[PDB]
Amino acid sequence: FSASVWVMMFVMLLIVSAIAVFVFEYFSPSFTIGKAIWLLWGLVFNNSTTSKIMVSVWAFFAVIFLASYTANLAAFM
Amino acid sequence: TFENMAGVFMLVAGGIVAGIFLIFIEIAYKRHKDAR
Repeated sequence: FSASVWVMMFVMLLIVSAIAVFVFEYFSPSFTIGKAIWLLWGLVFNNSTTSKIMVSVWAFFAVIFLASYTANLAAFM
Repeated sequence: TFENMAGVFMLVAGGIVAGIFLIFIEIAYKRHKDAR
């Protein structure tokens, strides 16, 4: 139904989350270890200062991925 | 899988990374100007 290769997107998500955490840590000049992961996983999915707003542009990719996933799940049956 | 959804993802990924690279320096310069 989705991720036919099963090895590309599932590691792309991990690496993009890792680089997001890295840049969030680099933006120090709230908690990088705990809050960044929670906000990343609560922003892409419905279930759940200045630096967060400027990096909130990832919501475009989030909504695109959600729409693609739901369309694939509805059209592959 | 194929080029279709790889490209449709890489276009927006490049856009997002370029925006991240530009906005960081832009806001850094804005903060430096504000706190000159």
